[PDB]
Amino acid sequence: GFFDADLSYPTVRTERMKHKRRRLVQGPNSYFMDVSCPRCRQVTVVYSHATTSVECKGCSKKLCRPTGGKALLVEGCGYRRKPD
Amino acid sequence: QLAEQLAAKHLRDEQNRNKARKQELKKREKERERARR
Amino acid sequence: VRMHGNGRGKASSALPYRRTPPAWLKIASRNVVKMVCKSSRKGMMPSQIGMELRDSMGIAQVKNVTGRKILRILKHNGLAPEIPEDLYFLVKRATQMRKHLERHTTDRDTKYRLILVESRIHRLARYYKRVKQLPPTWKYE
Amino acid sequence: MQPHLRKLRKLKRGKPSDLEESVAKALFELEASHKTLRQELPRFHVNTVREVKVPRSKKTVLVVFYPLRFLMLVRKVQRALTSELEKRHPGCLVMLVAQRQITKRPTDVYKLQKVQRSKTSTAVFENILNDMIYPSDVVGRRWRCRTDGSKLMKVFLDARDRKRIESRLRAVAYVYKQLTHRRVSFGFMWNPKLQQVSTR
Amino acid sequence: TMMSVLANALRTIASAERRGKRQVLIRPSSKVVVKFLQVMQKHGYIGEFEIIDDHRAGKIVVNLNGRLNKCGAICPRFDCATTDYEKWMKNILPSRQFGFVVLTTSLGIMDHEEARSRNTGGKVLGFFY
Amino acid sequence: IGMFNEEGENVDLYIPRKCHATTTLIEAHDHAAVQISIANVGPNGVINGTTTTLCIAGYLRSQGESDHAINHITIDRGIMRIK
RNA sequence: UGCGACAAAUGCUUUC
RNA sequence: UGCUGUUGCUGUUAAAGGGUUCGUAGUUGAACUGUGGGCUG
Ligand SMILES: [Zn+2]
Repeated sequence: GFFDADLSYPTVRTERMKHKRRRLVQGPNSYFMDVSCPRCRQVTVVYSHATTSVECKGCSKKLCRPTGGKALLVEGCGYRRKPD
Repeated sequence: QLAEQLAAKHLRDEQNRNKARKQELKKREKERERARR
Repeated sequence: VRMHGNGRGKASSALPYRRTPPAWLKIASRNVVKMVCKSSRKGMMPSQIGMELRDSMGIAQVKNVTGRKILRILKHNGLAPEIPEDLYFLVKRATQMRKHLERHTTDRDTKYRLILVESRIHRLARYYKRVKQLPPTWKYE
Repeated sequence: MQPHLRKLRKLKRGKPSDLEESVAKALFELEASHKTLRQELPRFHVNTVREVKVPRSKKTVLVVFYPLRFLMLVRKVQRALTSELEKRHPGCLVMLVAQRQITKRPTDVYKLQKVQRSKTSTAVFENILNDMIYPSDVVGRRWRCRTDGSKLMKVFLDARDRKRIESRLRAVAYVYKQLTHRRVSFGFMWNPKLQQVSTR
Repeated sequence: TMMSVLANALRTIASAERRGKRQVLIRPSSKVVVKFLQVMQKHGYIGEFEIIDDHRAGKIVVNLNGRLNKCGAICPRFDCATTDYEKWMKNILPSRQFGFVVLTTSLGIMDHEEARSRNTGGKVLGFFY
Repeated sequence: IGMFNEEGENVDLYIPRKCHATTTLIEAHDHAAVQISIANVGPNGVINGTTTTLCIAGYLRSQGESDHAINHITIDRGIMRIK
């Protein structure tokens, strides 16, 4: 304690525990990833919350199982979060 | 009659636009020759 | 859903403040436009077109890459649907309910929901006629 | 007739000025001797060049005006063009600004409905600021209203670009006042998503 | 639904002042709200405030100094001629020695004392004391 | 400070105290209001003659927020260190 | 029909 | 006589919220085009 709070300049601990539309300025929760392939090893950009079918070009084309939140990635692929 | 009077007077502007495009291309051709020499 | 019913839910997307492409996106704007038109010819509606580009194609917010919106691009190319997208889906829902109700005449809950949907169609068609997106004598069945 | 004079306005090429001739000279010599600029400079030309002296700076600012038709052309090579022109003018900072028109706000409600929003002073002034800091983007904006009655605008930039733009912020603020007659202040934000301000 | 942005903001400020808070967040904002706050600031009833941009109707953070008793809007915005200032003063102000009625006129938004000096009427927006 | 007649003299008797936290007048019937004096200390660690005095209104104490109010008052006054 | 000069809020020495 | 209430009334239990929804006239309806500047005292 012993420290006041400025509504205009909140701390990181308080701002992190907020709904995306309850922050001082609202913003997204999602991001993009670079994803490899099982036994094919190609490059595809996949949304973190994808709900349609994402397929590998010229391959088995089965990845990105959709859920009620973030999509699940098949164990045969490596993923890396893209910047920005 | 009103429709036929409007149609020609509002669809002869295509020829005018074609004239404008052709004129500009000729000026560019002139500028391209100027850059040639 | 607050127009009809007792729902008070607040679940939607939140657009970012920074409207610039992430700088790893190498697709040119003219390729994105051709990319939108091809998906329309396959038969997909504009709301489904945006999701296909977002999910497996790297393009979030087509408007930020190419300065235009998806429906504006389709209107320019002559690929816009004859009836607005939201009106098409509401009419399809009412048709499926009416087909169900002739076999099941005692389903009084479904009769109640049909009155709500038909009121929504008349309210929506009223707006589209005013902004001249529908013929002045469209007259839902 | 001078081949390098091709890269100027056809009105000003008749009796060119000293600073415009030097910039036009550098532009023509750059078309042939650069990989990235070889495929964009053939179609480019410049309206005018104006120099601005910043008080207590020991550096000058070269502001280059160009027509708005080449906005997307300049954006593609804004970084390479800026550095190359700076390597030819020691002790100077260059600034590529497009020439925009402003419609005065009408006093009639019917006229106000027909104003092109691209030509409002609100849209024009913020586009000028983006031009001067183009590799960076604005991540936030605030206005502070003092008890005396002055309102001051603060623009926040990403902290990842501090090392590349911090030494130019004093010149940017001065030129902005010279062009738009409005004040501006600058700050940096690490993690702009959570609105966290980095005070070095 | 929300019908008046100005009435919503003034109610929020008054409640925070009654509860002894030091800062209050106002959402959403508008041009009319900012002008009203500047009239309050000029007479010393609030401190500094900050406007935050979010590409929508923004937000305002206001600093309170404890000197505000009540602020509120008047709805609907009745017309007030230069001869009606006395009537409005006796009806909604605690006394004739302090407190202000805020109006919008052809010359801008101002308090009743400034409006009377310049011989102009208008519509009533709110009050504070 | 107070009301002046415009004749030159004060006509307002008993200018009241103002709560440090909330800047509100303290009435004569507020029997929960308190005044606290804190000793000043010299460099050697021995107290000094001077003292620091503050007042808290009764409403804050009954709500149970006087402790929080006292902390922020002393931090601003520099009586104690925040960290 | 030809010719001269200057603009252009969106690169024709361009795109497909 | 603020016991007709625009200023200015009441509606859990004193008199008084329609059993619940849909809906047309009617009433009400979010933000934005917008700090003029430079020289003297
Ligand atoms: Zn594969």
